[PDB]
Parts: sequence; C-alpha cells; structure tokens
Amino acid sequence: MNKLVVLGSVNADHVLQVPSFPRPGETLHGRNYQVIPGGKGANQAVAAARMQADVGFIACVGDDSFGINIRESFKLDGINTAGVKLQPNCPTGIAMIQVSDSGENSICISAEANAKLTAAAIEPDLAAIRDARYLLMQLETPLDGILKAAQEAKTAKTNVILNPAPARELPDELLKCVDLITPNETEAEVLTGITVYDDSSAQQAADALHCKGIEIVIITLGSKGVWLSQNGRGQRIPGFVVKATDTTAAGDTFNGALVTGLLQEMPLESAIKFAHAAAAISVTRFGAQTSIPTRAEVEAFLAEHS
Amino acid sequence: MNKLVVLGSVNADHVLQVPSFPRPGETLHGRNYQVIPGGKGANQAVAAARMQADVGFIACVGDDSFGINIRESFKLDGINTAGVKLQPNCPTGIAMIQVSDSGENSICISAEANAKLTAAAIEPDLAAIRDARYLLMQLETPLDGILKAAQEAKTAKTNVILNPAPARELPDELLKCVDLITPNETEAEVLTGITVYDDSSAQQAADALHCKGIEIVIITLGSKGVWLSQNGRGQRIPGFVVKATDTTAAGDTFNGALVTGLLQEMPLESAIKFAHAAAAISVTRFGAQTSIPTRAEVEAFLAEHS
Repeated sequence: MNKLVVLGSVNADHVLQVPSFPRPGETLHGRNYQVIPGGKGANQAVAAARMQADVGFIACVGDDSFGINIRESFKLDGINTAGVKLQPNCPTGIAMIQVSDSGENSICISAEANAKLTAAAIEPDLAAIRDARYLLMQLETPLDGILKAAQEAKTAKTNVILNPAPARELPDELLKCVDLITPNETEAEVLTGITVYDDSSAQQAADALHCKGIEIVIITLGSKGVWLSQNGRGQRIPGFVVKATDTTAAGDTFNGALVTGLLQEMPLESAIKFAHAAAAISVTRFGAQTSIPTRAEVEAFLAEHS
Repeated sequence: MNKLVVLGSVNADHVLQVPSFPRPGETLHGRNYQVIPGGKGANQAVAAARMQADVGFIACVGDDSFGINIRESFKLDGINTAGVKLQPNCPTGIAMIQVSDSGENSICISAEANAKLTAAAIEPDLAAIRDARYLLMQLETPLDGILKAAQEAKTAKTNVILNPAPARELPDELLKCVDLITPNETEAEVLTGITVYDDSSAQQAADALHCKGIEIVIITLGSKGVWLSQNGRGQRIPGFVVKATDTTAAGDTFNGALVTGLLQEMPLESAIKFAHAAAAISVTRFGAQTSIPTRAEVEAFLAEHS
C-alpha cells in the first residue's frame, strides 16, 4: 500500500494569446494556443512525487481522451493513480484565459469533472486514507468530499494538510480536523478577516486560526517569508533573494514540497527551507508541471546556497 | 478519384457557458463546457458526406488528440482523408465561444493549423482538384491558398463554388475564377458596396459580382429566403416555413447540400430548394456539427412538404 495521499482537482488550462480584450458582438483572432495541465491537487502531487515520495492521488477526471492523457502522465511521475477515477461523459476541469498581453488576464474557469469529488465518491479510498501517514488537500474540490477525507483520517489518526487556495471560507467543524494550514496573505484574510502585512498582524491571524483546532499555521507571506506558528509560536523565514519568474505552481510546489519534507522525518523549519528551495528554483522556471524541480535539484540547490 | 472536392477550415469549438460577460481582473466559475467539432470547410464536407456524395477533404489539422481523432472520425463518415494534411508540433484551430447566460456572446477564434493551407501546400492536391467536377471552398484559411486552388481548378474544367464565409473584402484576379457565388447581406457590402435588403437592391450588388466575373449569384438571407441572380434573370425563393437556432451549421448545411445537388445533375433551380430543406432541418437541431441530418431524413422531409 501507500503512505502519502493527495486529494484534489486535476484540470487543463487552455491558453491562447489575443491582441486585446473582448466585448459583445465580434470575435478575436488568437495566437500561440497551448494546453498546460494544471489544478492544485495535480500540481501539489507531481510536486511531491518528483521528490520520490510514497504518494497516492485522489482526484476526478473525465473520459475526454485528455482526462486519460493525464491519468498516465501522472502514474509515470511516481504517483499511484488508484484513486484518480474516470468520470464517464464528464470532461476534466478547464480554464479559458484570453490574454492581455495588452493588460490583465480574463479567466473563465469550469470545474466540470472535479465536481464529482464527493463523500460517497471516495468510500473505497478511505482504506488508503487511514493506512496513510498523511493527507494533502486544497479547495478546488467540493467540501462535501474534502470533508469525509479529513474525518476518515483524524479518527484513525493521520495528520491532515489544507491549502486554503483557492481562497474561500470554511466551516469550523473542518478546520478542527486540519493539522496545519498554509494560506496566502490575500486568501488567509477571508478565513479570519485579518489583513496580513507585517509581523505583528501576521501573528493575530494564527491565534484566530489556531483557536479553530489547528496545530500549525504557516501563512505564506510571499516575497519575504513563511510565517510559522506551532500553537502561537510565530516566527519568520526570510525566503530567497533570487530572480523571479511567473506565478504558476510556486505555491503549488512549495506546498507540494513542504509535505515531502515531513514524510522524511524532517522538522518543519528544515522543510520550509527545503520547500522554499523548490519555491525558489522553479520560480526561475515556468509553465506548471514544467516548473517543478527534482530531488537531485533542490538538494543540490540547498548545497549551492549557504 | 472523388467527384466533389471541399477546401476549407477545421475548428474545435470550446463552448462554456458563462454567467457574466468577461471583464478584466478576477476569474469566473462557468459551467457545462462542450467541445463541438466545427469549421466551415469541415461542416460542409461533413454535410456533403451526409447526403451520400463522393467528397474528399483538403484541410489542415494538428498533432492534437483531436486533429487525429477527427481525421479518423471523418472516414467513419465516408470521407476521402487524402488531402487532410496533418500538422506536426501544431494544434488545430479553435473557437473559444463564451456564452453569457445571457446578454451577448464571446466567440474567440484562433489561427493554428488553418494556415498551413498555402498555395504551396496543396500542390500534390492538384491531382485531386483537377479531375474532380466541383470545388467547394470558403474564407477561413489563407487567401493565397485558395487563389491557386481556384485557377488550376478552372484550367482543368473543374467547377468552383465560393462560399465567401466569413465575410471579407477580396481582390479580383480570383473572382474571375469563380463559377458560382453564395453571399448574404453582410457579405455583399464588403465586395459590391451595396447594403442590399430587398429585390431592387439585390439585383444591383449581384451585377457587381457579374462585373467581377461571377455568373450564378445566390444571396441567402436566412429568414426571408434567397435571392438568386443568374445573369440578371433573377428571382426570390422562400426557404421553408421555419426558423434558425444553431445557424452555425445552417449556412454550412445549405452550402454542403447545394453543391451535393448540382453534382447529381439536379437543375440549379431545384438544388437551392434541396439545401433549403437540410438547413431547415439542421437549424432545428441544438448543437453545431451535430445539427446535420441524414439524406433519407432530408429526402423524406421533402415529400412531407411542397
């Protein structure tokens, strides 16, 4: 059997470059069309697996031949595709982003197949949920599904991780079942109502978060730190003075790596440096699944910086 | 060697219902995304194949898990996949059609493989174009690709029909090589300067075409019917007492069937009627390249009316 479990949303991002934004009536001729596999659960697991983790994936994809072009694409990169199930006649999720590239980006996102990640949808995967040492999830899947996964674990012990991305709002009864949380400043706020900008206010979030049954709270503060708190012990990790590049996974690899730390007996602070490496290497990289570096890398990088 | 030859585009239509017209900044959670096979050049050759004709297709697709599956899909519909030149390291051509649930639409067109079709790319296809009796083509692929196709067709006594879709302004040198023309209200002004809305105005635009070397001029106006102007000796034709819902493949079925008619020796006057049926049956079906009826279906339909 397996030891790491990702529970999340695979989805293809349809990219096309246009000369300007749209408007009602006419049509735009586009250029450089590409499809980049994406979606948190898919990133935060290919992120893991490349660091050799003993990882399993729980996600829902469609039968639109791509949906199958990903169930292997995964399976090769280490990952156990057992709990990634094919939804019949539903496509895997999508993003239609017409580009500015003249300004900002118009994103139109569907959830399609990702909407089948429900309570009854992973009753067979609970086996793996319990016998696993960890569990990783983000909020691109329905809570109804994100929930049974958490609850099945806690009762039969397993630390549970939640990326609050993409930002929304959660019920208390759930955050109690989380043994961490790695929000981002602009998200993090919506979970409590505390605009994070400096060290002292960065602390108020945690306790407010902590107070909801959460042991560890690591709010990414982006270009400068990783606010860590183990029951209130707030800190700071100055990240990496490097040469940045695109957004992409970054917070997907980061969170993807942090869990790769914890499995190989690292203490958190040891991992957060490790994570921030991946979050520092592949941010000179770009794309999505194209960014993510290997163990050989990050470990080498850690050495190259001292 | 096949009797009818179609030259035109291929599309993939990425339609996803949007609930609010896209704007800058933030995203959107649309629903019910479908991938609907398309492209003018492609509807019409599929239209043709549905009316049991001898059709071959000359078009460009891509490596895409579509551009291959579509070519295999063609044959199961009886198509000469000869000239279906494929494209290495390139996606096909696409239409990103955002609904608005409602208000207005956002169709967004991408170039891609519908571009390789240049004068030079159809050279071994003269073989097909010359000995064939008809040539059907539209305006969604490169201009210099058609320009050569029309002339060697004419010089090889092969009839050429030009669907000027989508509407654009064209040079001479080519219009001297057309044997028949199929525009609408919107198409005429871009080539004859006439705003054409009724019988007196419809005779005048035509002439300009006539003055540009075009004999048979068929200006179709979906709702009100078609104005033919076969050398000035012209008339008005009521296309069946019907509607138009997915006019997408409507004027595509019209064009596919009309040439399918003329090919079976039908008189000009009778084939325009023939198409008018299939369009009238096509327009009542939801969907785009799925809104196309079978021959028996159209033929039987004809009996039921008069």
